[PDB]
Amino acid sequence: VKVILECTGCVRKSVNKGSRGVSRYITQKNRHNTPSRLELRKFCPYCYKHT
Amino acid sequence: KKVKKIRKIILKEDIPDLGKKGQLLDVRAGFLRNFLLPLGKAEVVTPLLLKEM
RNA sequence: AGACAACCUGGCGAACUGAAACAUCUUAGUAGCCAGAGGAAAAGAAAGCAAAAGCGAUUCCCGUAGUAGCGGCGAGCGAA
RNA sequence: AUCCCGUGUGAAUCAGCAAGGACCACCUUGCAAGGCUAAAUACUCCUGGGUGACCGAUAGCGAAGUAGUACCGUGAGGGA
RNA sequence: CAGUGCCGGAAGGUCAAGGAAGUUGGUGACCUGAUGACAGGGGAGCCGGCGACCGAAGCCCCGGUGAACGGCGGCCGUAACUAUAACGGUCCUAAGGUAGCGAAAUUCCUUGUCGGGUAAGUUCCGACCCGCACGAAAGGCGUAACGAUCUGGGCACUGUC
RNA sequence: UUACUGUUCCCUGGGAUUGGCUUUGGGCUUUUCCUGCGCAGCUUAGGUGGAAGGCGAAGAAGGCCCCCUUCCGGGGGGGCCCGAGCCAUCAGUGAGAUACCACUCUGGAAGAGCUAGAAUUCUAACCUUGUGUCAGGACCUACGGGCCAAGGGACAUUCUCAGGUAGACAGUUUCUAUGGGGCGUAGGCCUCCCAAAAGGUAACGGAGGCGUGCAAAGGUUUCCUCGGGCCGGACGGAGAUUGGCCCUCGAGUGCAAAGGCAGAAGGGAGCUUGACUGCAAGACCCACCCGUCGAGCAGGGACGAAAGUCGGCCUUAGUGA
Repeated sequence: VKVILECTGCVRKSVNKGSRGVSRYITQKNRHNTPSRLELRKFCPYCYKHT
Repeated sequence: KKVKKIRKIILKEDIPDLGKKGQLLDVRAGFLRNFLLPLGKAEVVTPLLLKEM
C-alpha cells in the first residue's frame, strides 16, 4: 500500500531554546509499528522516535 | 422557527369560551385584528386607559 | 402640463472587448432609454476621522500613490 | 467591520447607545432612526469682449448661394 | 416493461433551509505562581464553533403501461444418391421479426439467375430469396378514380435525325 | 444533447398573510410507587444521610382470594376475617435495613402544564360568484362601488428563504502534432541506434520499459565466489540436494536497456537507523524554469579494535511549477 507517515518524538511543550515537536517524513509502514532512532531533535540526543 | 407574540386585550362583551366582559385573558393578535376589534368586543391594554379608569 | 445642447440627480441597465479561449472579474454602473430640475445639481453641519497626540460641516485641486490592499492573488481594480 | 435594502424576529435612554475593520473588557470619540442651506465645482444650444506658429472652398460646422436644401427611403433615417 | 419516458404507491435508506438538548472556544470582576520582563485557572454578561434528535418533495426501490423512447441474436449438427432443413442441443439477452412484402425510392458484390418485351435491353414488368442494411401507426400489404409526378412499351404523327 | 455553468415555468418544505374548538397523539415535567438472583445469610446487598425509635387499634403478625414484570425463586393491595406483634446492635460485613423518610434511577399510571404532527369542524382574515338589492341629472341586467346572500376557508393566493427540476431559454467550450479526415496513433520521464569516434541533433524512423519497490533490497564491519559441461551416488529421471575436475567471468544486480562491477557494486552473518540537523568552497548542464555532483565545518550519533565510512539504494527512469 506504501502509506506515507510521520515519525514523532515526545512533545514537551516547554520554554527551552526552541523546544518544539519534531516530526519526520517516512514511508513503507504497512507492518507493525516501527519507532526508529531518528535523532538530532530540539533536545540534541534522542532515541525511539515513535510512529 | 419563530413564534409570534400574544397581544393583550380587555373585554367589552361576553366571550362564549372564556371571559365575561371584564377579564384580561390574552389570546392572540390575529384574533384581535380579524374578530375582536372590528366587532366592538375587545380593546388593547394601555396604561393611559386601564390604570386611571 | 410643454420645450431645453451639454453638465447634475434618481431608476432600469447591457454587449462587442481585455483576460491572448471563457463562466468569477473587466469593459461598466459606461453607453442607451425614461423621469426630474437648476444655473448649477448632488452632498453637507459629525451616533465623523484619528490614536493616547490631536482636528472640527460639505465640495474641488496638488499630493500621499500607483502606497496599503483587493483579485481564476489572473486580467486588472485601487483607496484612506 | 462601516453604509443601505428584501422576508422574519425585534431593544436601551445618558447609570445609556453607536463607532474606533469579526468579537469581548477598558479608554477615546460622537449622539442615528426629522428637515433646509451660498461659495469653491462640471459643461456649452448660446451672448458680449480679446485672442490664435487654427482653416481658406476636397479645408473649416454636414452647410461661405435653396443646407440639413435638392435627392433617396413607407418610415426611423441617410445626405450632397 | 430490461435501460429510458410516463403513471401509481408507500414500508425503508439518502436528504436541504430551519428548530433544538448537549458540548466547546474567546473576552472577562476575582484567586494563585512568577531571578521574570510576565503567566495559569475562572463566575455572570456578550460574541461565536460543532451538534445527538425532528425535517417535505425529489432520488434509490416496488408494480403497471408500445397508436410511450426504442429494440427484435450468434454457434454448429442430423432426414434412404447429391442435397436442403422439418427437427435438436448450446451461449447470451428484455425479446430474439409475427402477417404480408422482398436486387425494392431499401441490394455493396450486381449488369445476381430465370422468364416476357427488343434484331440487340446496366432501364421496365413478372418470379427465386444469398433482405450488406423491409416490416406492421417513424404503420405494413393492396387497389378504383385522380396527378403540368417518376418510369417502361406501343399506334398515329412529324426535320428531332 | 444524459458537454459545462446557470436561469425560468412547475412541485415541495420553514417563516409571514394566519384565527377559534376538541380529539388521535411523539418528545420534556407536576408529587408518589411495583421495582434491583458478587458472598458465606433470618434476605433476589437499590450507590448515600437522618437511626432507640415507627406502623399501629381512625382496627397490626398469620389463615379466604383478584392482578402482574417474571430468573412463576418471591411480592403488592381492593373486601371480609384475625387480636397485641413486626424488632434494633446481633456474627457475617468497602459500604444495612423489608420500623421510618428529603431525594431520585433501567419500566408506567393517576389528573395537569409545554411543544410537534395529523384529523374534525366554525367564521372573522383571505379567495370566487351573484341579469340579488341600493346609489348620483340618468344608468351601471357596462366594468366597478356600498349592502346582502351562497360556496370554499385558515387550505388556497401573494412574498422571502431552501431542496428538487425541462436545451423551454441564455452565455460558452468542444486541443495539437498530423494523412492539411471519419478510421487510427502520440503528447511526460529513462536506455541503445539513427547521431557522421567531444557534447548536442530531427522524422507518425527502428526496439523496449516507467507513473515504483525495499525496516532491508539503506549504513558499517567481516566472510565467501558464482554460471555452464563431464564423472559418482537402488528414492531422483536430462534436470532438485551432495562430492570432484575442467573453462574464469559467460551468473547475478527488485524491473527495460546501456555502461559498470570477480576475493566485487554479486551471495551470507553480526550490530544497526546517516532513509539526520545547520550548512557549504567549486564544477557540469546550461533560453529561463530546472536538474546533477561535491571536497570541507559544527552538533549529535551507527559500525568497527582502529583506520576510516555513512546526508539512502551500482548508476541513469519511478514524476508536476
